[PDB]
Order: sequence, then C-alpha cells, then structure tokens
Amino acid sequence: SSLHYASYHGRYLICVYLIQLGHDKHELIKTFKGNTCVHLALMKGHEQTLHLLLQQFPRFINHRGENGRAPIHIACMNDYYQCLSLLIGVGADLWVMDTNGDTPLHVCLEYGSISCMKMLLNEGDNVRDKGNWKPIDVAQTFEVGNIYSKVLKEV
Amino acid sequence: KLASEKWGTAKPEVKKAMAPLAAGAAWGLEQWDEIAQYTSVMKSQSPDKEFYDAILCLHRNNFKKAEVHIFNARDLLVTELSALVNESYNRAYNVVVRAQIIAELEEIIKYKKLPQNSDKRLTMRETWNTRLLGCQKNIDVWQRILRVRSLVIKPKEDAQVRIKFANLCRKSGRMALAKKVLNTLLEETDDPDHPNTAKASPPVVYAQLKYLWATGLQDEALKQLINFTSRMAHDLVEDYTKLLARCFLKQGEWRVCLQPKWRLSNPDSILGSYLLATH
Amino acid sequence: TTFSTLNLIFDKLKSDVPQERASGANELSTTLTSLAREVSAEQFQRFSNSLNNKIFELIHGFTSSEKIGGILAVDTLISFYLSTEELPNQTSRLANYLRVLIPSSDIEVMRLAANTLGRLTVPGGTLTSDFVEFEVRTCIDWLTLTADNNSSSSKLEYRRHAALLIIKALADNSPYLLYPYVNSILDNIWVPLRDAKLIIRLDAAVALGKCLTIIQDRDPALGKQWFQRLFQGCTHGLSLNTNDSVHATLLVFRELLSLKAPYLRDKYDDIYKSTMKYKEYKFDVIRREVYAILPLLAAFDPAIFTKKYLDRIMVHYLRYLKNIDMNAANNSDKPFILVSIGDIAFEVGSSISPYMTLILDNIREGLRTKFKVRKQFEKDLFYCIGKLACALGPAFAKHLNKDLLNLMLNCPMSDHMQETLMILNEKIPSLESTVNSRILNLLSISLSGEKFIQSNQYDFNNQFSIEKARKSRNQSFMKKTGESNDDITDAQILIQCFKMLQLIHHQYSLTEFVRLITISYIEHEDSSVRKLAALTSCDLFIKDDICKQTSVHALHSVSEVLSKLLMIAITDPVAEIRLEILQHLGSNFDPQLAQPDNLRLLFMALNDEIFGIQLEAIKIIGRLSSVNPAYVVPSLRKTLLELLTQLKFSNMPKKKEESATLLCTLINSSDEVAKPYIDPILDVILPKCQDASSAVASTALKVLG
Repeated sequence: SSLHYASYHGRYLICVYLIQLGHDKHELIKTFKGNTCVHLALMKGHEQTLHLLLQQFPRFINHRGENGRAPIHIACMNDYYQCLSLLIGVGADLWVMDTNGDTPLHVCLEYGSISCMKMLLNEGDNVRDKGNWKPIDVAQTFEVGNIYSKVLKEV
Repeated sequence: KLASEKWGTAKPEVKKAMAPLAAGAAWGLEQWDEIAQYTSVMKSQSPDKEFYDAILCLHRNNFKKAEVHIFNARDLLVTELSALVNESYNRAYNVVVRAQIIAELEEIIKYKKLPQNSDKRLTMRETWNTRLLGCQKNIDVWQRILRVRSLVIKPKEDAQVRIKFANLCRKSGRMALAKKVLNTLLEETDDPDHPNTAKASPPVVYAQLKYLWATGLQDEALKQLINFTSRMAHDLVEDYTKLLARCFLKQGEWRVCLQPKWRLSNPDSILGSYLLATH
Repeated sequence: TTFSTLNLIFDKLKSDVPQERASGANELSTTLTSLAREVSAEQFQRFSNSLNNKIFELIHGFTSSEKIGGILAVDTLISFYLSTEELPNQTSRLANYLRVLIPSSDIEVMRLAANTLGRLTVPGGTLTSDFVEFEVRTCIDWLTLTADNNSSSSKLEYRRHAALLIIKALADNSPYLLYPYVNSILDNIWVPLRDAKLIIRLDAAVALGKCLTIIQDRDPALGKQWFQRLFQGCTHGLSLNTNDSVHATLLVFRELLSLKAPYLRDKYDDIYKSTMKYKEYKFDVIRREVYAILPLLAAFDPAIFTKKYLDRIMVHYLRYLKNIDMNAANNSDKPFILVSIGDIAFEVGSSISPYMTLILDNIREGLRTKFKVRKQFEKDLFYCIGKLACALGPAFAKHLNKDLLNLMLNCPMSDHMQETLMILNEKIPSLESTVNSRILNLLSISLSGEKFIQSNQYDFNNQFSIEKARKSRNQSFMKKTGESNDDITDAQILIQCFKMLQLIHHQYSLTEFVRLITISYIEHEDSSVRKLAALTSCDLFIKDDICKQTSVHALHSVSEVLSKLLMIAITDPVAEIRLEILQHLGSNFDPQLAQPDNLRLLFMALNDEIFGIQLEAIKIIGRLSSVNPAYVVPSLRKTLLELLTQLKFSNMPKKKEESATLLCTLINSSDEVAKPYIDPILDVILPKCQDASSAVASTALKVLG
C-alpha cells in the first residue's frame, strides 16, 4: 500500500525505504489471508528480501494467517530461496502444521516433491493428517513415491 | 511471576480464581500476548471471555477474531441490567454502565481500522476522546482506557488527556499517582531528567513538580521554579499556557514554603517573587 | 383497477393448465393491497377467497389450477394475509377445503387436504375442528365412501399426511398430543392396507415411530405399539402376500424399527431372518424395500454380516437384470445397491473388503457398456455408493476413476460432472479434478493462438439437438472454480465462446464468465489485446436488455466487477458517462432505476461533473419529497434508492440545496411508515459535514422527541 506493495518488488532498498516510514514489521496490514512479512515477500519467494526482512524483523510467536499454514506452508507455496536455512536460522518451531493437524510434509507428499524429501530430510511416519494419516500411509495416499521411496529412505 | 503459581494453583474451579489478576494481566501485564494460552487457562465460555476474544482483531487484521462480539456483546449486556436498568439510581450508572461501554465501542478502534489517514480522523478521535468526556469525568478512567487507550498508541498520542488522569490518580490515592508516574514520568518519550530533551512538557514537569510535595521536595521545586524564574522565564504554540500552571507556581509552589513565614515582615521580598504569583 | 378483473384472471379455469396465471395476474393481486388479514375491507382478496374459492369446491380443475390457485387463495391467507389462525381460516379452510373432500379430483388430498397440512394454525380446537373432524372423513376414509369419491383413497391416506403435519408439527407444537398413538394403529396400518395408496398409509405411521417419539415415549408406548411392530410384522404369517397386498406394510415397521422403537436390536434376528426371505423369496419392487429399509439403520456392527451378505447373495444370484418389473428394464441404478448405500453409508474406505465395491465395479464397466442402449448413461447410485471412499491410496482408488472418465462423455450425457465434484474435493491427490476440467468437451481444449469460431465442433454417437449440447456442454465450463486456464486458450476461446454462447441466448453459460473472469482474472495488469476489449466486453451490458429480466443477471454484473471498476474506467471514460446515462436510463428490473449499483456508481470520483450530472438528479426528487402527492406508485421508493445512494454518495451538502432538502426530509417525518426516517440517517451520514447540526440540535431533539 502507501506499505505491503514492495513485498509483492522483493525490493529489499524499497522495503530500506518504506525504514524512514518504521509500518509495523511482520506488513502492519497482516494482508485478511495472513500474508504477513514473509507470509506475503515467502508466498512470493523473495530469500534477497524471507535477508533484510530476518535482520529490519526477527518478531515474537508469529501465525495461522486464517490459512492454518504459519508461513514456514506458504514458503513451499513459492519455494522461498534458502528458506531451508532460514527457518533454521529462526527456530521454525518445526511443528507447525497445515489445516489437518499433518505437518506440511504429510502438504508436500500428498506434492511428492523429491523438493520440498531432498531440504526436507536435510531437516530431520512419526507427520499425521486429520484422521491420523502417516506422511509414509497422505504418500502411498497420493501414490507420491519420489517422497515415499526419499519416508524406504527414512523408514 | 505468579503466572507459574497462577497456574500452579489450577485445576475447573481455580480457573475462576485466575479471573479478576489476569482477565487488568491477559491486557494488564503492557502485552495482550499472558490472552494466548489466558483466554482458553480460565473462559471460550463467559461474557467477560467473549468480549476479550474480539481484541485479537485489533492487536491483527482479521475482523472476525470483533465480528458475532458486536451482536455477542449487543445482547452478553440489553440483557444484564433489562430490570431497574436509572441515571442517579446508583447501581447503574457504574458497572452494568462499563459493561455497556463494552458495546458501543465495537465500531469506535475499528475507525483508527476503517477511516484512513489524512481527514477529520484525529479531530474525530480528539472528539471520540472530547465527545468521550461526556457522561462526566472520573475513577476507573484506567478497567476502561487501560484497554481502550490501546487505540493505536499511548502519553505520546492525546500526556494531556492523561496526566490530567494522573491528576485523577495526583488527586486520588499514590495506588491509583506513583505507579503511574513510575511509567508516566517516563513520559513515554524522555538524564535525571535533562534541564532542557522532560523542555518537552512543563505541564509532565508539573505532573512531576505537584508530585515533588508528594515526594516532602520543597528544595528542588522551589530549584525547578527557580529553573522555570531564570532559564522557561527566559524561554522570555505549550508558550501561551506556560502564564496559566507559571505565576500559578509562585503561588500553588511558593505556598507551603511560606508556611513558617506568612505574617507582617516573615512575605517581605516574597512580596514578589506575590507580585507577578498575581498582579 | 378494481385486483379483481387480477383475482378472476387463478375464482375460475380461465384454460388447460393455469396456476401460471395464478402465480403472476395470488402474486400480482396480494402483493398490491400490501395488506394483511387487516386490509374485511379485503371483502373486495377475499370475496373474489370465499366466492376465489368455491368455483378451488366445485371444479378444483382437472389439472389442479384451482388447487395450486387453491393451496398461491387460503398461501395468501395463512401467512402473507397475516389475525388468521382462528377466525376466517379455521372457518373458511374448513369451509373451502373440507366442504372441496368427503371427494377429491386429482390429489386434492395434497392440494387442499395437505395445504389441511401446513396451516400450522391451535393444535386442539386442528386433537375438534379440521382431529375430531379428520377422524370422521381418516375413519370413513381408511376404507371409499361413494364409488368421484372412489379420490377418498387418495383422501385417506395425504390427509391421514397431512390432523399424521398437524400429529407432527401441531399435535411437536405439543409433543405429547395423545392421536390415539397405539390403539387405532392395529387401523390405519388394517382397514389402505389392501392395494390402495399402498405407499401413503405408511407416512401416517412414519408419522404415528416419529410422532410417538418426539409423545421419548419409546419404551412403554412403542412396546404397546410392538404387535399391531412384531399385525404388521406378522402381516406376511397373520393376510400370505397375494391376499391383502403386503409389500408397503411389511415399509413402515421395515422403516419406525430402524428409527425407534425399542425393537431393532431385537429384530435382526426376528424380521430380517422375515424379509431376507421376502426380498429373495416373490421378487417385489415393495419386498427391494421391505428389506432395503431395516438394515439401513440396523447399521451398528452387531446388526452379523448374515446385514451385508444377503444384499450380496440379491446382487450376484438374482440376475443383475433385477431392476425386476422384468428380466431388460432400462440400464440404471440397479435396485442392491438401492437397499446397500445407506448401509458401505457408514463405513470407512480402506477397512468389508474393497472387493465388496469391485463385484459392483464389473457390473459398472459392465454397466458402462449397459445403458449404451438406454439413457446413452445412468451410473445416480454409483456416485450414492461412492460416498461410502476415497481407499488404498490410489492402488485402486489410480483406476476406480480412467474408466468413469469415459462414462459421462461419448454419446449425449452430463448432469454426473452434478453429483463425480464432491469426491473431486475430498481427494489428497487432486490428480483428475485438474483431467476432466482439459476435456472441456467440444472443440474447446487447451493450447491456442488462431482458430478458436466453430463451436460446431459436434461429437456425434447419438449425433444432437445442440440444446440439451447447450446447457449438456455448459454444465463442464458451469461447475468450475477459476483455477487455472489461459486468457488466448478461459477469458479468448471464451470471449470466442461466451459472447455468442450467452447470445444466442440467455445469460446457460454467462453465469460463468463475468463470474469466473473476475474470479479467474484482473490482474490481468498491459494487455492492450484486454483494456479496450474488457471495455468490447463490458461496452454486452449496454443492452443487457436482451431480456429485461436477465438484466437482473447486469444487476447481480452490477451486484457482482465492483472490484476488476476504476482500472478499467480511466480510459473509458466517455463510454462512462454513457455506461454511467445508462444508472442515471436504467437498471430497468427494484421499483425503477439507480439502485443495485448505487455504491458502484460513486467510486468513479477523481473524475467529472459523477459531483453534478448527481446534483441536478438529487434537486430534477425535493419536488417530486413524495409523499410534493404528485409518487403515485414506486417515486417514494426512486425518493428515499435516491437518497439511499446519497448515504453512499459520501460528499457535498449545494448548504443553502443540504438544509432545504432537509427542510422536507422534516415535513416527511410525518405520515406513512418505516419510509421517511431512512431518508434522515440517509443524509446524516454526511452529520450536518460541518462540527454540529447548525440549528438541525433542536428541530433533531422535537423529532426525537
């Protein structure tokens, strides 16, 4: 607006701009979809914008939106750059789940993104959906096997 | 600090003994953030946590977190009083009407969401804050503006709606003056303070000065009225009310310093010093 | 005019099939006195409801057009005309309407004896008016009367359901009012137990266990009623099944055990080990459904599989051809199945074997080739059985579909798309919700650039009238959410299609474009292909008067592009202006013009005169205030929609032309109804915008006051 606009040029001196304007950190208007700081930037991808955003905006907890997926499932929604190493340089707690209860592994395996168990096994069955579906049953439920065979590798 | 004791008590029942404390620590303790775990280790069910469910529309963006607590509230409160609730009829006027001041305040922090930006918006809000002055002016200004003056910004919004309310505190007992002027002699802005930065408000300074016979200090006052007849009396917007709390302190500061003196010879040069006080 | 030249045009038939001249000229004769049973001075409807209504006791019609005006007569004297429930609606709906009812022509029993159903007007004086004058017609009508009167069965049966919506929703308005709930059920259940209507006797004993358990009593009163459940369950021993037609008597007990009753847990086990014979035994079309409805709420797990096996021991063995009125009778929703659907309702998917819906999965790629000589595709119970579930992952649940995808496509069929979208949801692999959506049926497929203009590219098989392939093709294009597809390939295969596929003719499809094109698009940011073309496209709503009704459809695009507005309106702007004197022309529909887009108008600020083109219509009203009686019908509503816009106009007082219009809006604060008070609010939203009502403190205060 007059600040959530440059979130959509993610630019990171347009964001060092609307500093002198300093709107609230994680946009002051969070968009009603909970497109917050990165929940807007990660839903649109922009790391250069998820580095000056941990720097600005690292705030409290964060949240549900009202999507029910905090931003660490909207980051997979635009596969945010280095958000595997960023949600790790932020304590993103790891659970965290989409609208089922499943953590967004038991979202990205119903994807079968081989990626989105590639950054995923790099995090480290045991995620379950609304009705207790193991990641393992929501990848045998999509036959999504490039994640089921990277859920054998994890047993 | 009780938070771990405040739970260490509960357990169903003592969750009603977490009520009057933390429903006031939920907003009470600066941050709304104790409503998180509070609203669901206490009521979703009471009228109290149904009004308090709304505020996370304020503190986010999703209006439904206020919403059916217009209509909840418009019922939670025709209800609570319908039968004998009158204006001078004492058991109105002040709880049922603070529990109605719940209701016609749904539409009101929703205008600092709805209208934007530069508009009558401050002047309307001024207004929402003169028109609040109403139905009269006192006590419990704070279960109310404790949560209401969370209207996008605190004494930096209007220290003159306060510390006139810290003239309500000043004038009330120092649990109502001191704790206030423990974070309202913080201003919220301004070292112990600078003899120029607190040049911010001679009025915070008169919130500090009436306070300095609470703080007993005569000779620092008297130092400060001496700092108000040498260095704002040299300073010949805030510069027009100055003579209205500045000769007013060559009387009511000069007053209970003249206390051993008072007769014939003891106001001699303290004749003015008296001269300006009024003439 | 003397609503009596439009209440005689319904009285008498004034053709072969009115009721359509009875819902226009009691729906253009009752919403025109505007008033209630409070017009007596209605004896101008209401004696031409007592003259209607004798020309509704004599003819009734032999099509029910003095019966559906009979039900649009007395549905315009129960609720509309308000003081109705005991003076001239218990006098003249038992003097209309019981006088019409000894006899019944064509189903007067559901027209005027089951109107004597939905009056809901006094459940004890409807228990000595309508239960002491309906237990004299139900009772010399349980048996017929004068054999004409041969429809008093009819007028058994829809009168006996119907004072059992009055032992339901009046004597539920008293859920203890005792009909004799046990004793006259023995009659009723023996004296339309014959072969009359055997399917309407049931609903009054589906009323009187579901109105005896509303009388909860289900332990000492549906156990005084368990012989006459154990005379109805013996009625097979007791009446064989060729004597007094036992079919829908063997469909009430078995239908209220499954409900309640303290007997279904004692009858599984009792009158399943009766009708697992009687379903398999004659094959009956009423002994599919003497079975059907007992195992359908016997399902709990105790009600053994000896519940699941016999509706699989009628599936396999009594030929699939058993849908038997005869051995082939139209390839359909096989009638077991039309039992085991509320039975598999009622069970999770991946638990039965999934070879209990694969014996059915060969009889439906058998059935996929079956109706090829019939409908040419039925699949409606394959979908109520497919709720069940989806199982397996997609081990079967990757194939239990490429087959059903080839089901509703080849010959001429659609409407299965209205059931195949709900399971298209519950799936965690979206997978064919994305595959069915690149079919799109005819010619229209993805991948595009030149050659969209045919839309006569038709599929043959059982060739087409291209009108059934009108609303059977636009039903893929109607279910959609604006998921994905391209502007060139959706908007330009569909700027090709939707412009002509609306005209000819009506809105069949256009209820998808303007909807799923501001659901699908804008943004849409520079397409100058889609600026001065979304202009081409917006200027089919100039004559949205192709029909002056479906102009409500641009009134719903006018209570729809209220968003897409400004950034398709600063390079309008003279053809808007024209689309403006279109709000200024029409919305013609809702009395006369400006209303549905009232606020849609006043966005177009930072523009023109919008202040003044609206200032002149403001005064142009003022002088209509109407009340100036010069409004004779609608200006009151334009003044006041007027006004209602001026609330939303929120801008300028033209001070000297706000106080002067306010100098009528306080004369108007006198006379009539709920009108002139909407009229100060609608001003006072833009308070008098000074910081006080100059002088209107008091002149509000005695209007307040």
